[PDB]
Formats: sequence, structure tokens, C-alpha cells
Amino acid sequence: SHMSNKEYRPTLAQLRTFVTIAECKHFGTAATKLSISQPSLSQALVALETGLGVQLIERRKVIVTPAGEKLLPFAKSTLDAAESFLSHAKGANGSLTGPLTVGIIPTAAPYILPSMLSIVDEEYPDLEPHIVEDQTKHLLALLRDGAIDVAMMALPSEAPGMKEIPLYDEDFIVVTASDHPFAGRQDLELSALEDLDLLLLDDGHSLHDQIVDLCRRGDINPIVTRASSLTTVMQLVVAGLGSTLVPISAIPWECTRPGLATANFNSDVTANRRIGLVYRSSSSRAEEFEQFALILQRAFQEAVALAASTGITLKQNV
Amino acid sequence: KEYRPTLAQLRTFVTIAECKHFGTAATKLSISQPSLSQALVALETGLGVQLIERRKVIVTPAGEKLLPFAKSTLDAAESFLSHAKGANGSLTGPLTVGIIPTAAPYILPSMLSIVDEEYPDLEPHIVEDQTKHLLALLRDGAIDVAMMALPSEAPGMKEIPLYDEDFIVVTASDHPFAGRQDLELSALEDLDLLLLDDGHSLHDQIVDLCRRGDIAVTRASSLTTVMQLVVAGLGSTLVPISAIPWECTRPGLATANFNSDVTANRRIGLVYRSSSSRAEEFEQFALILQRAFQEAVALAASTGITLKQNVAV
Amino acid sequence: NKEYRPTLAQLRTFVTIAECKHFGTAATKLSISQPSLSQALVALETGLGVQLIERSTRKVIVTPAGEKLLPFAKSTLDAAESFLSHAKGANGSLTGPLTVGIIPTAAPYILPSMLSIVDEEYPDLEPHIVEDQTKHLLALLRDGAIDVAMMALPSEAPGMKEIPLYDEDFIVVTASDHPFAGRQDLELSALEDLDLLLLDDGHSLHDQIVDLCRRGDINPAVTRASSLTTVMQLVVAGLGSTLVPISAIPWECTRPGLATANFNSDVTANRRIGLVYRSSSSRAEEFEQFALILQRAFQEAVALAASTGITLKQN
Amino acid sequence: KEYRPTLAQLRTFVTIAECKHFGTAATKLSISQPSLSQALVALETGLGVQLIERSTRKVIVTPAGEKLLPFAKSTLDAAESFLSHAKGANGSLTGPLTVGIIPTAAPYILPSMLSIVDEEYPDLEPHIVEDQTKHLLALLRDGAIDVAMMALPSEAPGMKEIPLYDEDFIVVTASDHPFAGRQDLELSALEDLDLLLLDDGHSLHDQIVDLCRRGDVTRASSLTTVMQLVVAGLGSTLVPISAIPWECTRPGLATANFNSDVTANRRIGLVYRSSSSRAEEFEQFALILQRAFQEAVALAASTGITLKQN
Ligand code: NA
Repeated sequence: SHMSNKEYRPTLAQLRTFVTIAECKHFGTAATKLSISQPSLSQALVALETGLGVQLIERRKVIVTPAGEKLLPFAKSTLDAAESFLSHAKGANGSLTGPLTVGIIPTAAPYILPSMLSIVDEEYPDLEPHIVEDQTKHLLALLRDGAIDVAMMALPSEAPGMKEIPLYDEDFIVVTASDHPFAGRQDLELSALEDLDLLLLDDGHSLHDQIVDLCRRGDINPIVTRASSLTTVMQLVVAGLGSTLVPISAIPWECTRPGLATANFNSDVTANRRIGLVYRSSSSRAEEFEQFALILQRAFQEAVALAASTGITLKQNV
Repeated sequence: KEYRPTLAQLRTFVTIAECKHFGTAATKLSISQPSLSQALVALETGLGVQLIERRKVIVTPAGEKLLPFAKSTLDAAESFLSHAKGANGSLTGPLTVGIIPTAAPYILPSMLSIVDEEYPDLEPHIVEDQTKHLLALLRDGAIDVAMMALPSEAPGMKEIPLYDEDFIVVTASDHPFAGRQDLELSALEDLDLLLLDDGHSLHDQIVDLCRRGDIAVTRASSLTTVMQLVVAGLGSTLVPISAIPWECTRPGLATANFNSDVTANRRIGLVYRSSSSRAEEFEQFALILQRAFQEAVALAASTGITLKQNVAV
Repeated sequence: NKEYRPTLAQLRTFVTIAECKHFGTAATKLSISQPSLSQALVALETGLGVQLIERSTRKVIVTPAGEKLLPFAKSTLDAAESFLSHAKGANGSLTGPLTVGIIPTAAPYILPSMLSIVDEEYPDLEPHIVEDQTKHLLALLRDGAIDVAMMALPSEAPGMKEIPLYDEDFIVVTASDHPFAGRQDLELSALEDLDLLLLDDGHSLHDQIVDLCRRGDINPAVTRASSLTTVMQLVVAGLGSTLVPISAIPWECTRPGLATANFNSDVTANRRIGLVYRSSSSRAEEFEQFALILQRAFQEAVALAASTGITLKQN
Repeated sequence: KEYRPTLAQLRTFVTIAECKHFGTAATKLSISQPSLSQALVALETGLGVQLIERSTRKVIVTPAGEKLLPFAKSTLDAAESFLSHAKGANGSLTGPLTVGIIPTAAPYILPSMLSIVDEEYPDLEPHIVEDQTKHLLALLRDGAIDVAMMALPSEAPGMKEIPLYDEDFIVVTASDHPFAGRQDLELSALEDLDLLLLDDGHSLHDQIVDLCRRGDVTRASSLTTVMQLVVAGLGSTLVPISAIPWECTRPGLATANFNSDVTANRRIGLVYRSSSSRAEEFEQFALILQRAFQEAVALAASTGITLKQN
């Protein structure tokens, strides 16, 4: 590498050739991957190797040299930085264009995603959404570190550096085995919770805590079976091991399987969660996140309509 | 000459400590409330130690310290009885079963129904949690057995192999692999795989499949969330076949499989502490789980979706 | 019939015969008659449906079935004897088994004094020590596999009670030739000038040092260790600097090639250590007594640190 | 297919943002003003985004340009780092090397390894990851470390193993223990000890358990914690001989050994991906580790404590 060409600067195209060959271990496969001829591929590689004064590949199969193996991570970092520049460029210019990483709590995500993603695909076609489904405490940590842009969770977040956009109040519904005496009742009082063996998600889920708070309002303790997802809880409910409460957006996805019935509290009882969009108060993207909020409010209305389409009677309020 | 506690007295103490109500404790043991109180007071007087204080019943500091010794005695006595009976004793009483989240929802309906009908004195308790947590609960005695993928790679434990469960590829309806039954492992290169996060053994298994085939931001904690992403055209995934009737029938999904010569499956097993003396019972429980899986596989076949074909050796 | 459950008295008879190898000696050992012994044995054999001891002879022969069941009978009797023996102690404070969980960056430094205090002042305590990271200690506490846990507060674990023990200062540790060597007046912003080598992110000490940097770091990695002793070797080799709790000083910071420094009197750079237990426990009073032991043990660990001559943080 | 920026275009953008003038930017890059303008317009057209504004006697970056700048910068910095490392890439054991090491070897081997490296391989930039075996093998599979020092066999398909050395164990007891100072123990002596072990995640745990099987709950994460338990009379243990000067010289401990005919050791090796082309360098690194171990063993011998004879 004293035979280095001093003014020589590698191009991204040359680096792509190197990385591709290192990964494919065949010139022909590498060339087809890059949509170029084998002579073009070899010219790019030889230009790189001559420019650097370092042999990167030993020409029956392609083997990376010791030098090539040591430089491969630096080449990859360059290509990754360039891809990140290009992706960001799509977002810099407009509102809701380019990457947006959205954190969502597990008891909202699967039920809001179909409508949110369909609206985005049709109305914001340059948006590149990335979805991180995780519990609240992890989403707040990812928000603080910048690993996600916004988080959809229950409010209040009680997280000091954050702004909150209220989206909607989502009612709960009681879910029981088909043969349970509350099946189909629409007039329960809060005190009816005393008569249920509640099966709850573990303490890491905000839905656990919300159900426990509901029991408190009614002066009842909510309290060995631990479940990590609503679909597992539904199987336990079908099997007669207990009852639960789910958000109404879950209805079409969780509560239509055979062996379940539903019930609601009366009009005077409040049994809901407040969902909101949370982001770093230092962010300059308030305007975009406010537009995203409108999408989520529309998506929820569609999820609620999907719930009503099942025929399952929903909570009435006032 | 001097006072020696009976097992009956110890059962009364332990049951009261767990139930926190005399009436519930008495019904649990199929005795009257006076009989329960007589046994407890005989124990307390014989020992000269108050174990339970006067509306729910609360264990005293002394009772809390003696509780684990009472439990050990009852557990040793149960083990004597179970070994004397041998094979015919069968499964009775509490059994806490840990199960991984990508098996639990799909195996539970048939396992629980078999147990309810054919082992009516079995009292199953289900802990659905990720593998690392299940192994820690096993080590601390908080669960009895754990259903998970093998190898567990936990020195300290025994493994009963249950079955091999095939994967299936799940794509959007309009994806170009949709419906193919002849994929090679290298086809994984051409998919944007959406995986559960790194805490799930299914993540690691799919990654290993890619490595055998010589092959970051979007992550989910549940298969149902992944299916929504797949329907929306954000990527493809692999699921265990037992998931098919629960996750893969929603509109906008299609399936595909690898060819007959490709192995793309996970080995599920029942894991327990090698210090346990309950091998024979856990072996019977294993048979239940193997039957439950066969029923889950039949449910998958009932959908009409073509399943992986394997060289049947 | 199906409902039969052996009694301890029946098991004692079986085990004693198997061990004494003579029915008369066995009967006298249990202070019962030979007819009573035989009645208990045959009640056991009939209830089980298994012959345990052969029958037409004064010699004792355990059957194959009896030989296989003997160890299970023995375990039961040993567990029952242990219950009875511990009942004598159960009204005593800090008597019998106590399993104590401790975080790895406190355990090795608090244990010598703690264990010596326990040995001298609570001689009927049978301590068992589980050294593990915080998240694992909280899981063991929830499952009942440990009784109490020594870790940094707040635990943020619902269902736990916390007894605050003490605030333990950190100290900055550098290579001998580092320009901060011996300084006692650092500001928090001095952290910007260090290449910090930390334990991996499973350790609460990692997180605490990161939080310290955020305080003073307005707005805004490969080398990692699982133990402070490994970090110290990296520091001696000039690969970076670190912070350790003061109780670590005599064990980690006296090896050749290290120096120390402290932040000035106005800076807070410490961790709060506490004793955590299940709020459902009835043993508050004992755990409170145990807390006093740990507070004394820490004072002794701090005196050991002062004995090295290394200057400690002033507050 | 679609437009991809070149590094040349990014250099032009960044330099204009910094110089605030086209002519000065062009001179900074040793190109003509027309070349500079061509590169900028190609970038702006390719992206569909205006990055620079004419700006009242000087050149200003637009809102879009200001947001894209730091990152154009990241790309250029990554490219410079590639180029700078290329100068070093041909030399053996030069540049970054990330080395994984198991926790019951790391603290005892590192002083000597790091000193040898500092003096004799001054262009090597070591990074050390101390973690348990299973984690080291996962990091090696993902490429997050280059080599791993651990006990053999690794039982990891796709890895190559360079055997380094056999390291003897030594028995550690309280000073007043009846085996204290014995040099003739048989493996069956383990039956008579209350062994205090590291938790299950440590290969030393498993090795001691296997030793007990050949001869036929208090748990800690570090050997230093185990030593405190041993001093307090709660049990005995076994440690690798490289640990002796660091762990076993405190008042209240004594040592013992198995007899000459007994094998009680661990085989340490250097593990790496068998797809690597760096065999020759890793073989040289292995020699460093074998030398480091010899120095650790000499440190153990320097204490005066009697070591296992074979
Ligand atoms: Na005292």
C-alpha cells in the first residue's frame, strides 16, 4: 500500500462491488446482484485494489484476503451511512415522507396497524414506516435514546422530557366463556368485577394496571397463571379458567373465536383507556407528528367500525 | 415420648398458609372447619409455637420460617407414595407448566381439554414466558416443567423430546412466492423477513435457517402483529404450523413451503430439573403434549392450506 | 383402597427395621412393642399394596421393592426431623436459613464483615448467599427463592418493601500516569474527558455511571466487562478510566498501576443501597434487624477503604 | 436503477455548507467552479430537494440542507475511515481486533497479554469483551467479535479452534480446613468438601461438576465472592492456577492439590469463524496468548504456593 495512489478516493460504486463480492463469494452472482457485467465488476474491483495498493479478493471460488476481511466492516459502514443519507432525504423535504419509526404498545398494535398502514400506503406513499411493538417502559427508553420517533401508548406517560398528543378514549369490554352467567349482559356495575376470576397479562403491560385500577374504584382486589398475550388469555377464557377485559379494537381479532361471549358495564360506568402519541419535546417535527395523530384517530374509528361489524354489542356511554 | 407432628397436621398448616381462609382451607382438604382448627391447634400446642394469627388468616414470623420445612416434608411424602404406586398412580394435583409464547396459544386448547376430560384431578397452572425466564423459573422451583425448543443448553436439566414442528412461509397474497411448495433455503435471501424480537427462540431459529442457506428496525413481540405487517406488504415471515388456523387465515395472506428435501422445523421438548424424582409423571405429561400437538396439526390440516412435506424417516 | 396416605409413624417403623436389621431392637428404638411395630409395618404394606420386608423369619430382609422405597422413606423422615428441630428456633430472630441476594458490585466487598457479624451475633442463622444482577434478584424474590435482596434503590418493583441502608460514594479510578491522578476537586464535567470502561448493561453500576454523565453532559463502546477486576486490568493497561463504589477500594484499587480521584464536595456521585423484600412477608422486624447488620458491615468496609490511605469523597 | 448520491457530490455539498461561498468551496476541493456547480445541481436534482440558497451576499443552507448535512458528513467520515484503514490493512496484527474472553480467564491473562501487545504489536488496537461462553459464541457468529478465548471443545459448528494450553486447577479452602496444604488428594476427596461454585452460566461450574462425576443454594457470579465465602468457612472451591495471585493470597485461605496421577485441568483455546481468511494472524495471536499464560503461571509460581505436579 505504498503503491497507493495518493489522490485516489474510492467511490460508493466500488465499495458496493467489493462488499457484494465478499458476501456472494462468486463474481457472476455478484455481478447479477448489481445488474452489471462480469467485466464491469472486475474493472471496479481492480480500480479499487489498484487505487488502494491492497489486494482485497484472491481470484475456483472467491475468497476475501486478510486485508479485505479487515476492511469489509469499514466499507459496510460507508454504504450504510450513504443509505441513511438517501432515506433521510426523502423525509427532509416534506411532511410524512421518509422513515418514521413508530413504537406501539402490544395491546394496541395489531388492532390499529391494518387501518393505519392502509391509510399511509394510499395517502402518504413516500412515508416508510417502521414499527416497534414493545411495552411502555421500553418504548419510553427508545424514545429518549432516539431509536424511535413517536410512541403510541396510554396516557399519562409520566415521562418528563415528552410531549403528548391525546388521540382517543378506547372502551374496554368484558370477555367470558360462552356459558358464563354475564354472557351478553349490557348493564354490569363495577362491582360485578368481584364475581370474575380475572386473567390478566403480567405486570409489564399497561392493560394489567388499568384493569387493576378499575377494580380499585370498585373496592375489589383484582387478585399463578401468567400470560404474555391476549390470544393466550382468550384460550384460557374459552377453557373456563377465567374472564378478562380487552380494548374494543381487539374484538374482531381476539373475541370472535368459538367459545367466547362478551358483556358491558352500564352507561354510567367509565371503563376505558386514554391512548396518545408521545414524542421528545425537543423534536422539531411537532407538525408532522400532529398529522400522524390524525391518521391514528382515523385508524381507530375504522377499527371501532370493524368491531361494530362483528355484531358484538359495544359499550354505550351517556 | 415427646410430640411429633403428623403429615395431616402439616397439610393443614400449609393449606391454611396458602388459602388465607379457614373455610377455603377446610374445603380444599375435604374436612370440616372444626377438624381443621383441631389439627392446627394440636400442631401449635405440640410445637409451643404460634404459626397462624387470628378477617383473613395471616402466617406469623415463625410460621413463615417453618412453612418451607413443612412443604419439604409433604413433598418427600408425596414422592414416596408416587414411587410406591409406580406407573398406575397417574397425574393428580398441581402442575405448573411453563410454555414458550409461540407454542402456548396453539397447544393449550387441546392440552387443556385432554387434561380436563382424562386427568380430572390434575390442576394445571400455565406460565407463558420466554425461554430464558422459563429456565430460571425451573432452576428456582417456581415451575415444574417447561415446554420449549431443544436443545435447552441448560446443564442441570433433563429433556424429553416431544415432536418436530414444521415451519411454513407466510407472505402477502400478491407476493411472487405465494403458494410455492418447492422453495430452497436460498429463497430466504429474496424475502424481507419480519421477525419477532431477539427474546423469542423463533427469531433465532429463523436466523439459523438463513445461515444454513448461506444468507433491522421493524420488530414485533407477537405473531399476530407480524401478520398485520405481512398483509400490509412490509415483509414475509415463517411461523410454526400449529399457528396456521389462528394467525394465517386472515384476508391478504398466502403461504408457501420449502421442498421435501429441506428441513425447516423446530424440535419441541419438555424440560425439567434432573434432580427431580418425578420423571415418570413428567413422561406421562409428555404423552399428553404429544397428543395435543397432533390435534393442533390436524386443525392446521383442516384449513386446506398445503403443509410442508418431509421425507418420512 | 385408593385413599391411603402413609403416616410418618409407619415410615419410622419401616426405616428403623431396615437400619437396625432386628425387629426387637427396632421396636425398642421407637419405644413401642413388637406387636405395635408389626401392626404399623403391615398397615404400610397393605396400604401401599407392596411387601417391604420378608415375613417368616426373625432375620430382617428388605424386599427389592423395600430397597427401592427406603431412600424416599428416609427423605421424608429427615424432612420431618428438620421441621421439628427448627421449630425450637422459629420464635428467635434471625435464626435458621436466610437466603440473601446481593448485587455483584456490592457482594464481595460487604460479605466479609457481614458474615463475621452474623457468625458472632446470630450464631443460629444459616446464611445462603446468591450473588446475581438486580433483575434476577427481583425475580428470585417474587418466586420466593430468596428472602431478601441487597441492591440499589429504587427497585421499581411492585409488591416489594425497601429498607434504605446507606449512600455509597463512587470514586474515579485511572491509570497511575493519568492527569486526574490524586485530584479531589473534580467537577461532573470531568467525565467528558474520560474514556469510561463500564461493566455491561446488565449491571446497575453501568446505568448509574451513564446517568451521572447525563446530568453533566448537556444534550448528548466495544470494550465491556462482566467484573470490576477485569475493568481494573484494562485501566492499568491505559485503555480507559472508570468509577467504582468506595467499598471496592481495598479489593480492586490497590493493585499496582492505578490512581484515584474524587469529585468536589458539592457534587453528588453515589448510589443508594437498600434491602428489598416481599411486602407480603410478616418478617419486617427480622429484616429490619438484618438491615442494621448490613449498615454496620458497610461502615467496616468503609473503614477498610480508609485503611488503605486512599482519600475518599467528602460531602 | 434510481439515483444514488456519489461521495463527490456529498463533498461538494458539505464544503459549500462550510465555506459559505462557491468559489472558496471549489478552491477547497481543487476543482473548478463549474465542476462544483454541476455536482451540486446533480445532487439536488437527483434528490428532488434544494439544499443551498443564494442567500444575501453569501450562501446559506436551506432547512432541508441543514437537516441532511450531519449525515452527508457521517458518510464522508465513514469513507475517510475506510481509506485510512486501508494503509494498515496488509500488516499482520495491525488495526482493530476484538477479543472475547471468558470471565474466569480474562482478569488473569489480560495484564500480560495487553503488555505484550503494547510493546511488540504497537499498531494492534485491542478491544476486549469479557462474557460467558454462550454469549461469546453468539457474538462470533454475528461478527461482533473476531476471536474468543474459552475452554475447549467449543462444540460450535462453523468454528475453528486453536488449542492454547492446559491450565491446572487448585483446591482452595479455609485456613483451618483439614485438607489445607495437602498435595496428594484423590478426586474422591471432592465428596468431603462443601463445594461453592460459580452459577451455571460459567464453564468453570460445569468443569468442577464433571470432576466430581469422575470421582464418583449459595451461588456466586465471581471468584472473588467465592473466596469471601471460603474465608468465612461456608465451603471450599477450585480455581484455575492463573487466578492464584489475584484471588488466593488473602489471609484466611489455604490451598491443596490432587496427586500427580490425577488430571484436573481445563483446555483453553482460541476460537474463530472457520470462514475467516485470517488464520495466519489468529495463529500469531494464539502465540501471544500462550506467552501471556506462561507469564500468569510464573506469577502463580512466584507466590511460593505449591502448584499441581503432573
Ligand atoms: Na445483635
